[PDB]
Order: sequence, then C-alpha cells, then structure tokens
Amino acid sequence: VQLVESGGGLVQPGGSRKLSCSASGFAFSSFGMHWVRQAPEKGLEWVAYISSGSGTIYYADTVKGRFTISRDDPKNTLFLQMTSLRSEDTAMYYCVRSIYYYGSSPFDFWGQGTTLTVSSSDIVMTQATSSVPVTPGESVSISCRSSKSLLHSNGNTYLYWFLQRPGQSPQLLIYRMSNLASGVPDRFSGSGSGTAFTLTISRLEAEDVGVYYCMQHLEYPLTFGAGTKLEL
Amino acid sequence: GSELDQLRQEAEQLKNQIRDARKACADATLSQITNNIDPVGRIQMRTRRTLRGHLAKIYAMHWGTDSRLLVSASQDGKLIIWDSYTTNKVHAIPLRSSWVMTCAYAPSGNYVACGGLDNICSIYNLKTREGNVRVSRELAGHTGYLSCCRFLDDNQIVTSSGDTTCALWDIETGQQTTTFTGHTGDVMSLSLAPDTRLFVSGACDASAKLWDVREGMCRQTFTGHESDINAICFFPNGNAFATGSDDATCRLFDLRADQELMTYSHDNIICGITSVSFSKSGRLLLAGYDDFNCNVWDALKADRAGVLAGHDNRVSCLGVTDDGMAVATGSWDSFLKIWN
Amino acid sequence: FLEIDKKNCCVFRDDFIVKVLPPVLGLEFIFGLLGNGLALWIFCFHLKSWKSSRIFLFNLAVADFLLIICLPFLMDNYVRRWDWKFGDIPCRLMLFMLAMNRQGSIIFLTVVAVDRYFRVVHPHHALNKISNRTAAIISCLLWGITIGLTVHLLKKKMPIQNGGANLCSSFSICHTFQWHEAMFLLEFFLPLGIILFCSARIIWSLRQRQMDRHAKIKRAITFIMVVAIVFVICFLPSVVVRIRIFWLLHTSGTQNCEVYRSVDLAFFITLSFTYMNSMLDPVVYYFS
Amino acid sequence: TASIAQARKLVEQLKMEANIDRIKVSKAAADLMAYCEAHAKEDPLLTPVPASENPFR
Amino acid sequence: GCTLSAEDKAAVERSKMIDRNLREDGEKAAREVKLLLLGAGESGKNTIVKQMGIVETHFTFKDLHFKMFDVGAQRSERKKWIHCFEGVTAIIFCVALSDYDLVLAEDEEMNRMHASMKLFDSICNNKWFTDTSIILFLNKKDLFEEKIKKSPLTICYPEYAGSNTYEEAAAYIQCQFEDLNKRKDTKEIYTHFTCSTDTKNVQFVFDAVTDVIIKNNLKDCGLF
Ligand SMILES: CC(C)CCC[C@@H](C)[C@H]1CC[C@H]2[C@@H]3CC=C4C[C@@H](O)CC[C@]4(C)[C@H]3CC[C@]12C
Ligand SMILES: O=C(O)c1cccnc1
Repeated sequence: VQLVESGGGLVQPGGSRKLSCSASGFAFSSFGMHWVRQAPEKGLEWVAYISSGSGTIYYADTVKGRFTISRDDPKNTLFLQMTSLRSEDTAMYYCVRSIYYYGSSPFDFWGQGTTLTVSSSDIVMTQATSSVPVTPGESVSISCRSSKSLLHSNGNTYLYWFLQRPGQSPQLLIYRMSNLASGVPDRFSGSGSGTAFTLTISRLEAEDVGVYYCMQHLEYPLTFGAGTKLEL
Repeated sequence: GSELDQLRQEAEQLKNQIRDARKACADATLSQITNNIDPVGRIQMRTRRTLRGHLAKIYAMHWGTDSRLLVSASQDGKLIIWDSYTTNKVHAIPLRSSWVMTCAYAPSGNYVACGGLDNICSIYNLKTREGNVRVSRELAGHTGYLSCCRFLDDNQIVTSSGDTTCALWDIETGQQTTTFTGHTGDVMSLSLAPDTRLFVSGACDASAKLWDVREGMCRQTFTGHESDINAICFFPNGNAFATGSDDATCRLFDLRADQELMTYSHDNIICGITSVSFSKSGRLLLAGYDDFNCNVWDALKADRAGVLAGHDNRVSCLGVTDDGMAVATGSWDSFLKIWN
Repeated sequence: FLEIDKKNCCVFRDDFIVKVLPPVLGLEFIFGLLGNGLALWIFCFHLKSWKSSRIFLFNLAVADFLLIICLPFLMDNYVRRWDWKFGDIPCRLMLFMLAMNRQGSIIFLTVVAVDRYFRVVHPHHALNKISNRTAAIISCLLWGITIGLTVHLLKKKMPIQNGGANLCSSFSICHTFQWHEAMFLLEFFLPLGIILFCSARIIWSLRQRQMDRHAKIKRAITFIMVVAIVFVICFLPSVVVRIRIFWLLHTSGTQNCEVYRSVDLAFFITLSFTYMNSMLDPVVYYFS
Repeated sequence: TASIAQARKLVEQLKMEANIDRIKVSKAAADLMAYCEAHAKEDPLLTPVPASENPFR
Repeated sequence: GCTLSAEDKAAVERSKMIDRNLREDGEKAAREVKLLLLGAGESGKNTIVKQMGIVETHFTFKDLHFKMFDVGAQRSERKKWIHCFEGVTAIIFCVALSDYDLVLAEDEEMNRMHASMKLFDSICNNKWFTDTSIILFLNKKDLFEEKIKKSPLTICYPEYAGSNTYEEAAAYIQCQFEDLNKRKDTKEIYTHFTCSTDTKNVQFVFDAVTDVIIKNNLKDCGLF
C-alpha cells in the first residue's frame, strides 16, 4: 500500500507538464482519485477528480479547460496533464485515493507529494484564527465555519479535519466531522452543528503539534478554511 | 452379548422416565395463556425495494448488524452485499465451490462466512486495507456437507455438518476446539443464543439438541417432527426457539420446560417449510414455504396475519433487521424483496 | 372507360363485384378480427414466457390485425361500386394501412422460418441465445423499414374524378412502371425462396439423424409443410394475374380498355386471397 | 465388544440428560406474553408504522 | 443526479459496475454442458473417468465444454442435496456386467447386478429428473464372455432360458435394464457397449447430448 507520484519540477509560464502516480499495494481499479494542490504561500484546495470507471470527471472552476485527467487501470497508474500554467500555478500536489460505498472513509491515504514551481457559487469555509500557543498535557480547540448548512439529504456533514506535521504529508483525522480515521490515536475528536465546528484535543503530546485544515465535499469544487497553526 | 441387551433395556427405561418427566410438567397450552389478548390486524406489507442481479437459485441471506446491509448466496458462485436503503451493491465476492448452502455476517462488520456441499467453511475479511475482500481461514475437518454457520465472536465460530456432527472452531489456529456428537442423521441447522452461551441444532433424524459452548456439554434433546428439520431460530428473549420441518409444520419449543408450545399447521398447505424467523417484539413469525410464497403468523395465536405473495418459485431464505425495520426474502427465482 | 389520373389509366366498374366480394370480405373480416384479437390478448395478458421467439410472433400478430379494422370501409367501397364519400384523409389512411400491414405480415412470417432453421441444423449456436432486449430492437427496425417503404401513399390527392363517382384505390390498370407493383411481386418472391429452403433443410436434417421416430417430430414435419403450402396457396394467384396484366400492357397498347374487361375483375377477386392468411394465419402458428 | 461401550455411552447420556429441573408451561407462556407486551412500541412492523420516519419509502 | 450528493453519485456508479460484471460472467455458465456421473460402488466409475465431497472434472470435445460432477464420496442422504443438480443436461450411469455372480461384500446371497439395477431404477423416477436423459454404460464385456461360459446366468436369472452365449445374454440384460423406465415419452435412455475402447465413449456422449439439445431448441420455439 503506497502511492508514489512524480512529475514535478520548474516550468515556464507557457508550457505543459505531466504528473503520474503508481499505486502499489492495493486494488487500484476500485478507487476514485483526486488531486489536491498545496500552494507554498499557505495555499490549499481541490484540483480535479476522476472516478472508478472513467465515467465522471470533475474540475474546480478555476482549472476547467486546461487540465486533463486519466487512468491506466491495467498497469495501476494515474495521470494529470496540464497545458496552461499561470504565475499562480506554483505549489505542491498531493494525489489522494478515495472509495465511495456505504461506510467507506474517503481521503484515507494521501500519497507523498510532488513539488511544481512556475517561472515568474463556491461554498466558503472560514478558520478565523491562525495560531494558538499552548503547553503539553492540556486540551486545545480549533474552530472552522462555513456559509450554509451541511446536513444533506443523507444526513452526513461533509467536513474533513486533517493534519500536516512540519515536513510531512497530510493524513486524515476526522472524516464527516464525527468519525476518526484509522491509525491515528484516539486523542483527537471533533464536534459542531449548523455551519460551525471545532476540532478538539484532550491530551497534548509532542507529535500533536501541526497545522490543521478543514474540507467540505458537498459539491465540486471542494473548498477549505485557512490554516490554524499550533505552536510549542 | 447379555451386557448389550441389559444396557439397552436400561436405556429404554431411562427414555421412558424422561418422557414421563417431560409429560408431567405441562399444565396448559400456550394458546390458552395467549388467547386473552386481541389479534393484530391484517398485516399488509408491500414491496419497497427489489434486489436483482442473481442468476440462479438463492440459498441464504443474513442481515447486517446496523440493519442497513445484508449478504446473499446463490449457485452462480457469487456472494453479494447490499445497501437496502439505496438498492446499491457494495461488494461482490466470487466463491470457489459453486455448491453453497449458507452464509453468515460478522457481528462487528469485518467478516463473512460461507461454505457447503464441500465440507469446508471459508472466512472472508471485508475491511482490509487493500480495498478487496480476501480469504481469511479455511476450517476443514468435517466429513459431511456443511448446513449452517454462525459467528460467535470475532475469533470463534460454530458450524453444523451433514456427517451428524457440530463443531466449535477458532479462526486463528484453525483447529476444532470442541466437537459435538450424538445425532444419527445429517444436521440441517443451528442457531446462536442472544448472549452467545448456548446454541441449538436440528438434524435429519427429526430431532434437535441444545449444546453448550464452554466445554462440549449436551444439555437437552427435543423431538416431535416426523420428517427433516431444516430451520430453527431463538426467540429474542432467548428462552424459546422455533423449528420448521419438511412435513408442512412449524413448532415452538421452550428451553426451561421442554415440551411443545405451538403447532403452526394448515390443511391447505401440503408442502414443507424452508425458513423461519422472528420479529423484534417476538410477535410475528415469518415462514418461508415451497408453495411459492411466504407466510406471516401471529406467534401467540398460531393464526395467519398476512402473506408475502410475490415470488415465482420456492422460498429459501428469510430475515428481519435488528431495529425491526424491514423483512427480506429470497427465493429460487433469484429475486430478493424488502417489505415494510 | 379510359380516363387520366396523371397517366393513361383504364378503369372499370363492373356489376359483379357487388354480388360476391362483400360477403367474402365480410367473412374474412369477422373471423380474422377475433382470430388475431384473442391471440394478441393471450400474448399480452395470459402468457408469461417472453422468450426471443415469442416476441417475433407478437409482431406478426399485430401486423395482420391492423388490416382487419381497415376492411369494413373497403366493404362499403365495394357495395356501392367505387363511390367514396369520406373525403381525402380517410381514403388516404385506408390505402396505407392495407399496403403496410401486408408487407409486415410477410416479414414477420419469414423470421420465424429462420428462427426454426437456426434451431435445427445449427443447434447450440449464438443466435439461439439472444436476449429479448436484443430482439425487440430488430422488431422495431423491421417495423421501421415496413413503414419507410409505404409512406408515398399519404403524399397524394387521392380521390379522383371518374365523372360519376370517386374511386379510392392504389391498383389501377395503367401503362407506367413504378415502385408499388415491384413491391407487390417482390414481397412474394423472396420470402418463398427462403421459406422453401428452410422448410426443406429442417425436415431433411431431422431425418438423416434417424430422429424422426417420436410422434412430435412427425407432427412438426406436417405443420412445416402446412405453413409453406398455405403461403403459396393464399398468395400465388394474385401474382400471376398481375403478370398477365403486364403481359397485356406490353403486348397490346392501352387504347381499347375492353380487353382487360374480364381479367381485372378476376384480379380484384384473387387479391382477396392476400387477406386470406390474416384469417387462417393464427390457426397454423398460434393455436394448433 | 465396542457395542456395549456404545451402549454405555448412550446410557451415560441418559443419566446426563435426566438431571435437570423443569417449570410449568403456563409460566413460560406468561413470560413470552410479557416480553412481547413490553417491546410493543419499538418494532416498526407490528404496529402500523407512520409513513413519516421510515427510510425505505 | 440533482437530488443526490457528490458522495452518493459514486456509490451508484460502483453498483452499476458490479451489475455489469455479474451479467457478463453469467453468460459463461449457460453455454457449458453439465453431466452428473453415477455408478454402483465398484461399477467402473473410475474406469470410465480414466477412459476419457464433490469432484469436478473438465474436458472439451468438439469446441464444447463439459463439466462432470462425481459425488461418490458423499456417503450421506441423497434426498438432501440431489435437487442441487436439477438443471443438468444428462446423467451418466456406469455399471460392469461381468459381475453377476460376484456378490457384494455386504451379502453373500445378493449380487451386485441386482443392487445396480435398483440404483438405476431409483435414479430414473425422482421428481427432479422428469425430463433428464440417462446415458448407460455397460462395462467389462471382455471378462464377461469368459465368465458366462463357465457358469450359467440362470443363477442371477431364474426366470431366464437361453443358450448361454455372448449376444443373447448381453441383449437380455440390456432389455432388463431398459424395461425399468417408467416414463417412455419425455425421457429416453441411451445404452452402449464398451470395455477398453478409446473412441466410442466420448463420441457416444456427444451424440446423446446433441440429440437432447436439438429436442430442447425445437420445443423452445413452440414447433415441437
Ligand atoms: C432471428 C433473426 C436473425 C431474424 C433475421 C431476419 C432477416 C435475416 C430476414 C428475415 C426476413 C427478411 C425479409 C424478407 C423480405 C423482405 C421484403 C423485401 O421487400 C425487402 C427485404 C425484406 C424486408 C427481408 C429483409 C431480411 C429479413 C428481415
Ligand atoms: O389492398 C389494397 O391496398 C387495395 C384494396 C382495394 C382496392 N385497392 C387497393
């Protein structure tokens, strides 16, 4: 089980590029695949989505028309192809697998990341704070907020809390605002209602420090709040 | 020799003593006690969903723990997991031996069990990290076809086979940790207690037995049918269980007082039962017949209260959710039906 | 008797049609109607097989039935000797239904006789195992070509001045080659050269296999011959009178219509054979 | 002479099953009635369920 | 589409892929031939198997795949699992005819010919095999022509009178088998003579199944 992606580098403004990933260790043909760009200037957002069966393909309005996505299902490979690269197309790219059936936990394994540098309506989610100083051993809380209700017809609040430790790739913490991913300690939790939610941590350790993010999935494009760093 | 004959005579007079003990502890029929109450109205249940995609006879189904998923098995060599609310398909699992007779769902949601007409019970892991279902363990050692299986825990299972033997198994080691013997003919079914401390089995010698998980203790023997016995279930309380035979009859047996409680027979039915199941309050008994349709019995008066007439062929399997929401029904036409 | 529709076309009105044609046509209506009606009722209400061989007969049991409803108005046309009083549209929809059902009761009568051949000489073949969702498509295509070869009978100002009355018809004795007569001959020649071949090979190959010793094989053989010879009897006569007509047109000019005086009368009797099948089509396929 | 051993097994099984105490049938029937009466409200099949909150409609 | 959410519009597509796979895979099971093999103990079942819980067997003859099910090791009730073979093309039934005086290890008096005759009778009138054809194999004819000359078959056939030669005795035994049928219009029993021949067995089976298939197709379209 691993997603090894390559294709990054430094590019001209006018010019194409390709980003491939190899998914070794699982049944790749049963996984819808996302690209999530991460601008170095605290930039985060969803890029593109291709499903299991090459039926659906989705883009975020800022990208539609210049990126194309594809699969190589016999050889377990995922491709992105980019044609027009503006000056604000410099960031890092995370390929995320996710499988949708009842009870699943999408956005589970998050790849490693590939850096791309360029030569020189939508729901809104808000994380007003940016930094919370605190000492280990005591509880902490972070807030995120949207602009409308998320209790959809299927009753599921499509908010995803997930973490990035310094120098590491992210990992899922809380999918659907009330469910904790697998492999992470049970110290993390989260609760909210309406348009406002809070991630909570009861016991504080040295690994728990990092930058936290919130995701909505109700409809494409997928939109975030900002980052709220915890500091030692 | 003479010892054989004297032991046989002693056994016969013990049988007479046990028969007299069973007879002498009964005072009134369960119908007399249950006749004061009023009967439920005409239970009108309509087909809400219709699960289709099986291409051959369906032999078993089992309701999931959260009362939204279920699994089914057919002679096509496939096992299928459903979403009852949406009518989606969550998983399709290919089998090795096309000749199946039962399937089972783990009470946590990680595993499903299968096997039949091959003397091997296979275990499947659903929540793997590779995304696909895989074979966990292959319990082998029986010498007759497997007729039922039911998870006791996440690591203990119990099966009954056609070689007149039940067995309690560990999935980790793979070796029988208990063997239950004492039946003469093929064993057709078993059902687990609510608290997983006892379980009952029913066999082709027109007899059923109450076992004991911890040590192997055969605690009690029930009779009464004059043909095979291919369906049993505990009452939700855990103090009773009902049987469905091949001579177009269903019966109710009590654990504490070991006699007959209820006979569910009707002259216009001349063909035998395939499946039985209960309701959340233990008020409805659903019986799957082979006159092509199911039947709903008021389990306290024995009279009918509804018919699920919707199938083209014989009914094999049948189940009820844990919350009491719906009832699911399979048959030999390869169509599952959810009723509310 | 010579008039001009758009061409030099003879036309007659003989006082012998009235005596014989209305009774023939009324009997063929009143029995063909029920004969196809209960067949279609069974196919729709009291039969639950629905195999890729019972949805080729269903189409043949709607084609002929449509021809029936069209009959009483033709009986009214003959009872008053070529006097049409219902205007333009009823005439122009009475001569497209008849001409499109008949070609569509012969296209769904050949497919059966190919079904059977692929079920005898070529057992366990692919076309024996097609689903009844890939046979309704070909039924729709067959209806499509049927309708596409008969549309030219709505695009014409049909009722015509004969002086005395108005004649509602498609079969008139002219001297110009066209598509309708060629269709009339070619809707009989090709299905014959297919049915004979299929119905002979089925019987022969069910006989060089020494298999014709159970009764039901013999019964099937008899009914196969029944089908072929009933087709030839109920269709052939009309296709030789029209050849005699073309013979007379090419040999003798259309200047003395009196020559045709008798033969055409015979034609409008032999054409009453073409409806004949729609009466006794079910008694061969759907009942016995 | 294993036949007498099998007879010994069977008679031991009879000794083994002849050592239990029983109750009256009417008491079991009353317990069944009581359990049915207590849970009459939580089962969406016996009492005609309102069409407001079921998730299969 | 509109009423659904972005995480209930991939569940539907996944279910559709499941359905497509199920349908495409259920077409390779309605074109194969299924044959159920039976015999009476040491009746040469292994012999015919070599001539070509459950024991599957695979072979292909003339671009046509057969699946032979051998259920000899069940040693349990037959009525509890026989109906699982209801939709089978044919039943192969193998028996050795050189074994009329050789009696079973169970009873000295009863021989194995009578036991196998009872078996063939019992398989020929079950309610699940009303229209199911039976292919009959008579075995060890080599040893039989020697055995019959030493001792008459009157021992096994008290009501029989024959000159104790090969052909008449073999034909009498064959008649005694084929008279056991009780349907005679829907069903047909196909019989054959082989000891160790390498060509006649599989061709016999192929002919017997082509005849059944022809009948099935012709009665499917009403004509038959
Ligand atoms: C079972 C499946 C394969 C049946 C296929 C039927 C095909 C092979 C045959 C059956 C009868 C045939 C038709 C017989 C006669 C006519 C009328 C003629 O004016 C045009 C061709 C047309 C319309 C033929 C087209 C081909 C046809 C439709
Ligand atoms: O069959 C016809 O189309 C027809 C019938 C009567 C007169 N003219 C044509």
